[PDB]
Amino acid sequence: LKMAKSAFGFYLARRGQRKFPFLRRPHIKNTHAMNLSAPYFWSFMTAKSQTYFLPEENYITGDWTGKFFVSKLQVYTLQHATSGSTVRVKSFPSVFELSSPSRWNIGKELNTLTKPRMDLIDEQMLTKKQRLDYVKAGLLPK
Amino acid sequence: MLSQNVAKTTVPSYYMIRTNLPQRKPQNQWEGVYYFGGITKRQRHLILL
Amino acid sequence: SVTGVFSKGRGIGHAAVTSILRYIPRARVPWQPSRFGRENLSASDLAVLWSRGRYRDGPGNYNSGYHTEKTHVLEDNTVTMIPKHELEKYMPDISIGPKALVTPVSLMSARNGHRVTHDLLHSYDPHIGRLDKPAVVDHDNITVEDPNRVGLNAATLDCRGRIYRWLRRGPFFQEDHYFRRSLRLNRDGTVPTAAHEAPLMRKIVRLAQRGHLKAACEEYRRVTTVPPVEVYRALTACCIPGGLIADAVAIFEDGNSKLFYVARDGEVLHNVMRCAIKAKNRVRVMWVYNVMRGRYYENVIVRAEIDPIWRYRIALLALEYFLDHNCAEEAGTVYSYL
Amino acid sequence: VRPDVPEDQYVDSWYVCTSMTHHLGDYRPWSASAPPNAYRFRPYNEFDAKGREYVEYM
Amino acid sequence: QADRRTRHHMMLDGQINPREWMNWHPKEYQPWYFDRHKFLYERQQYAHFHHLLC
Amino acid sequence: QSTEFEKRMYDIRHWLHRQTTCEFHTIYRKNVIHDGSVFPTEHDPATPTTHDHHRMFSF
Amino acid sequence: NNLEYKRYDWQGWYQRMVDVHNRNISLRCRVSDLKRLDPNGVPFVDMQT
Amino acid sequence: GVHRVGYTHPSTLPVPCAQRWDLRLARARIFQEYIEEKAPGAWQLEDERSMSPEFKTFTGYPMREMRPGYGQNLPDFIMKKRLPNNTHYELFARRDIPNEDNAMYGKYLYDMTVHGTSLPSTYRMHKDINKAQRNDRKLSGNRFRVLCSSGAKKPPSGWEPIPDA
Amino acid sequence: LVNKYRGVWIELDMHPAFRVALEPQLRKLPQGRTIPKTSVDEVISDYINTAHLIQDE
Amino acid sequence: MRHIGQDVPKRHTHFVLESRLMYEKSFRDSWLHSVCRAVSQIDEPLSKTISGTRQKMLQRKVTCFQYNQYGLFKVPYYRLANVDRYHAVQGVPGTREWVPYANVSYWTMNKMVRSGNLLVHRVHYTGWGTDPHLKKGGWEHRWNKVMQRNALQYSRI
RNA sequence: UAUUAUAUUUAUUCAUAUAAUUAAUAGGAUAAUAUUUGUAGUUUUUGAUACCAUGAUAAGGAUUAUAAAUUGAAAGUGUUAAUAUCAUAAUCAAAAUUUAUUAUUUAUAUUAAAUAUGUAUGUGUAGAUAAAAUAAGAAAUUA
Repeated sequence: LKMAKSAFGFYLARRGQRKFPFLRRPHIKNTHAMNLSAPYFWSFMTAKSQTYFLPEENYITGDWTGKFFVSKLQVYTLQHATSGSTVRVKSFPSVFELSSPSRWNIGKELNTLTKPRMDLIDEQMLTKKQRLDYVKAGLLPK
Repeated sequence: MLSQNVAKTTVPSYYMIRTNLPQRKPQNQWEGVYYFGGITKRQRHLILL
Repeated sequence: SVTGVFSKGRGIGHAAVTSILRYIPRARVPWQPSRFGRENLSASDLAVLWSRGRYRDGPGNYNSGYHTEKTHVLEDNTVTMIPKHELEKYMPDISIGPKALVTPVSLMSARNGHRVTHDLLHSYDPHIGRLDKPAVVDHDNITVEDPNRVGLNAATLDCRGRIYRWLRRGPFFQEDHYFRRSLRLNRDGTVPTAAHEAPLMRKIVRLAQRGHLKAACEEYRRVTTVPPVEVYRALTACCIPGGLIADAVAIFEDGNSKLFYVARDGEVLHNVMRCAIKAKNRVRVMWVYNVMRGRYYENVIVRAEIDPIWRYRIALLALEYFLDHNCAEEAGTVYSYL
Repeated sequence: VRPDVPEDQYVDSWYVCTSMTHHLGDYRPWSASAPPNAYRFRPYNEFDAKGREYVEYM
Repeated sequence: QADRRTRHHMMLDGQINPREWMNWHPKEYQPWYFDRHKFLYERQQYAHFHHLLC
Repeated sequence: QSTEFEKRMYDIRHWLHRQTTCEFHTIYRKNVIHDGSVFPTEHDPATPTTHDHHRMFSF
Repeated sequence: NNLEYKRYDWQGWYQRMVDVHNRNISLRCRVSDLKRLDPNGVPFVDMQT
Repeated sequence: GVHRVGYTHPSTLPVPCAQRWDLRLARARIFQEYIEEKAPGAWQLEDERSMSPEFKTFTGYPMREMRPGYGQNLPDFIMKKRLPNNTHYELFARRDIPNEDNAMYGKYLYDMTVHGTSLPSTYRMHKDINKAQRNDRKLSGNRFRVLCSSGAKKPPSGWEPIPDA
Repeated sequence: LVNKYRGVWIELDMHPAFRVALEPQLRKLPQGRTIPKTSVDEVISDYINTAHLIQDE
Repeated sequence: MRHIGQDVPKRHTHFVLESRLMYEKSFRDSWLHSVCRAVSQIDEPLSKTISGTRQKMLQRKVTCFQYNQYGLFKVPYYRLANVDRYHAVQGVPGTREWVPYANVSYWTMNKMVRSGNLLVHRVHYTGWGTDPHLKKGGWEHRWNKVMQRNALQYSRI
C-alpha cells in the first residue's frame, strides 16, 4: 500500500475504501478477536458444534524437530495451564508467549486472548505524519 | 547437410520484443494428429517371409 | 571477482567413464553452455535446496516442524525452537508413522492417481523426480525430510521443466506409469506371480470354486499384482451354472491382453465356452473359438499359446455345441479348422 | 445508418463499433425474408408475432 | 575469469565475433551430420552437386 | 441405427469449419433384460429394513 | 474436440475432462412398454404394478 | 399439531395395502438414499422465488435449501457435494500456466526438433544482445554472478584469461 | 514392448500322443511361460531313466 | 534464482505454477479430506453395522488419520491465490477485477480486450446484457440457471 | 426576440495485506520384440531485482436535438516492448488501520455451521460540503 508494513505492501494496491463481498477477503485481519460476548463465549469466534474434535495446531502430526510458536488456532486446554510450558503466538511484532496461564482460557482458541489491535502504539514505527494523525483520531496525545 | 531444416526463427532480434509477430506457428485446424502406423523394412521382410 | 551461490558441485558420470569420454566435446547450449543444474549440487547444498522450496511443509521453514535450525531472528527478536519433548506436554503426539502417508492401491483412482500424501507430489514415472538416479517411488520410507530427492519439488532449481512435465502429464499417468514401472515379465519368460498376492489368490480361487461369484469378484477387486492363471480359471468357472456369459467374458478380457495374457489359457477358454453354451450364444462360442485360434501377436510375441490337446478339447466342445444347436454353417467352419 | 434490410443480415463486428454483413455486402432485401407479397412481411399474413402462437395454442 | 572469448561480443577485431551465440544465422544452428567419411563429392562442401549425383 | 452412417457422421469432427466444434448427442434404443435368479421379485423378508439400514454411510 | 486440444500434451487430459463431463448416461423407459406379459403368461406389470 | 408419526402394518388393517413409509424404505434402499431422521415435520419450506412462478426467477427446482443452519461443515452436505476431481478447477490448473507453449510441449524438445538448438527466451536473448553490444562499445561495468563458482575461482589446468585494455 | 516373452522360445514340438504319454515328466519341465522349481537332477534323472524306451529320435 | 539468467520478465510468474500444483494437491487430497470430514462429523449412527462404541473409536481413529494426513490441502477453495497467468496480476474473486471464464484480472484482461487478444463482444455498459437470464434475474439468477443445468436437470439415478 | 424551463428534491460520523532459491526433452496393453527394465560429460558468466531500468487502454457533463436516436470523451490513471549493475523480499489459510477520493442496518420479537466487529441514547442538532431533470410525475431572469 502506502507504508509497506510487509513485503506485500510492496505488491498490493489499496483501492480506497473498497467495498467487499460479505466474507471474502484476501487478508484475514481478524480485528475482532478479543471480543467478550458474555452468553456467547463458547460460540463467538469459536468452533460451531460443541462436540467437535480439536484443530490441528493441537497434535504433532509427524516426527518434528520442533516448532518456534503455536497458532491461535490451537485451543487452550488443561495442558496449557498446568503444563506451564511455552506456547507462542505470532502476534505483532514478533511473538507473544502465554506465560501467565489461567483456567478461564480453557476451551477457546487463543484468538480471544491475543489482542489483534493494540491500545498502546509505538511511535517508534509511526511516521512523523502518522503520529499527528493518531493525535487527530484520538490515540496519542499532543 | 539437410535443406528443409531452413530457419523458421529469424536472427534473434528486437523485432520480437517490439512487434506482435508470433514466435511460434499458429496451430492448424484441419491437420490430423501425427500417429504411427507403419511397418519397417525388416518388419515387412518378416511378414513376407 | 565472483559472487557465486553454489561453491562446488559434483560430476554425474565417474572417472572410469569421463577419463575416456572427455576426448570428444559436448555440443552444449549456445546462450549458456555450462549448465550447473540440480543433479550437480552437493548432497548438503541440495538438501538445502530440497528443505526449502515449500511454503510451510518444506522443513526449510523455522516453524515448519521438521526444521533443523534452533534459532531464528524475527526483526532483531530471537525465537528458539521448542522441541517435540517440550511440546508434547500440550500438543500430544499422534504419529502413525511412514505407513500413514501411503494410501492403498485401491484408492488411487479416488485420490486422482496418487498413493502418497506428501506436500511434494510423487510422480511414478522416472523422468520427473529424477535427480541424478531416476526417482523410484519407494512407499515404505516416505519421510518429510525426503532424502531421495524424488519429489516433484515446488521452488527448486530446474523445477520449471518438471512442473511443466507434470501439468502436461497424461490422462492416465500415475496409474499407467506406476503399473509399468513395476510388474514386468521376467527374462525366465514367466508371468509376474508374487508372494503377497498368493494368499489373496487362494481366497479368490476358493470362493469362486465354491460358486460365490460376487464374493470372489469383490475379492478380485483387490488384485493388485497379477493373478496366476488358476484364479481366472475359478472366477470364470463359477459362472457356468448361472450362465453369466457377460460376467464371464469380462473376467476373461481382464487378463486377456490386459495382464500379460494370463487369461489366455485353454481351460479358462473352456470355462468361458461352457458359459457360451449355457447362455446359448452362437456368437460367443465363435468369439471363444476366435481367441483360441489367436493371432500371431499373442501366439508368438507374448507367447501365450494353448497346448494342442487343449486346442482340440475346445474345438470338440465347439463342434458339440454347434452341431447340437443345428448351427450347421458355423460348425462346418470350426471343423474346417479341424 | 445501415441499409433498411432484415437485421439478421448484419453481424455486429468484433472490436469495431460498426456492423458488417456476414455475406460480404451482398444483400437481399426485406422482401426476401417473407412470403411473396407478405403483408407486413409476415410469416403468414394472418396474425402478428403473438397472434400466431396463440391461435396455435387454442 | 572473463575475456573477449567469454564476454558477449557482437564485433571482435574489425569483423564479427563468431564466439558469441548471438552473431549467427539460425540456419547454422540446425542439426547436421558429418560428411568426411562419405565419398568426397557426396560431402557438404559439394552441396551444389547433390542433384547431379550418380 | 446404422453404424456406417454414424461412421460418416463422426468424421465431420474433422472437416468442420474454423473455430467450430461438435458435440454429438446420441439417443439410441437398446435392450436391457430383466431376469429371476439374480434380481428376484420375492416377497418382503421377515426382518424389516427400517430407517437404520439407510443412514449416512449405510449406503 | 477439434480446434486446439486436438493434438498436443493437453490433448490427452482434455479428452479425459470432456468425456468425464459427458459421462452421464440417461436411461428413459416407457412404462407402457413395461405393460407387457411375462413369458410366464402373467402380464409383466399390471395397473397395480 | 404435535402428532406421533404412526405406521400400522399391512396386517392390522382388514384390507392389506403397501404403506407409504415402507415404500419410502424400499426407495431409499434401491437408490442409496440417506434417510435423515432429525428431519422435523414443521420445516417443509419450498423456495418460492424458485418454486413459485410469481417471481421473476421461477426455476421449478428448489435451487437451494431454505435452511440457515447450513455450511459445508455438515456431513449431510458433504454427502451430496460434487468433488473438484475433473472440474473447471482442474482444467484451469492444467491449461493456465503463464506461458502456453509450456502446456503443449517442452520448450527444449520443440526447439531441438524444429530448429537445432534449444533457444532462450525472448527476454533472455534481449539480455544477451544488450550484453553483446554494451560490451562492444564499452566494458568495466559487469559483475560475475554465477550458479557455481568453483570453475571460475578455479579454472582448468590452462585457461589463463586475457587482461584487457 | 511390455509383454514380449524376453527369452528364447523352446518350441515343444511333441506329438499329441507323447505329450500325453510323458505327462508327469514334462509337468516338471519348462512348458509355455511356466518353469516349475523342480531340480535339474530330477529332470535329468527322468530323462536318463525313461527316454530309452522312447521309440522316437 | 539470485537474478542470474532470468528467462521470464516477472519473477512472480513462478507463483502460477505454484498455484496450479496447489490445485493439483487439492484435487489429490480432496476426496480423502471430504470423506474424513464426513465420518468424523457424523453423529446419527452410521449404519446397523457400525454403531456406538465402535463408532466413537472409529471416529477418533479417522480423525487421527485426517490429522496424520500430512500434505493435506484443507484451505478452502475461495482462500487460494487467484492470479493472472499473463502479467502476474492477482485478482480477488467476486469483484470486478476478476474475469472468471478466462481466469484473468481487470488489468491484464482489459489490456487483452483493448488489444486483440481475447474475442469478446462489447455490449452496453449500463444495461444488463444479451443473455435473457442475466437480464431476467440479476446474477444469482444466472447462478441458479447454471447450477440447474450442470447439476439439477439430471434425474439422478 | 424566435428553433422554449435548474431552484427543487433527496445527502454527509467510513477502516483493513503475508514467514526468500523462477534455468531442460525424455512416448508403457489389445501395435510382428531397443531393459533406451532405471536415456548420469559439474562447476565462463551478470538487468524487470529490496535498485535506475522510455513508450501503450481511466475519472472527469455546460450549447451539432427530436425523429424511425444512447445523458459518457484520447491526451492516459500502478503492473506492459531496447538506460542496468546495492541487497532473493510474493498468498498453500487464520494475518499489525493513517489510508483523502466512503452511501450503516434507527426501538414488537437481536448469535446454528469454514468465525464474522462491544460501541457513538440524546432538540435530525457547527462550518463547509454530496447527488440528481434518464419510468417516473419538477416549470420560466440566453450567453
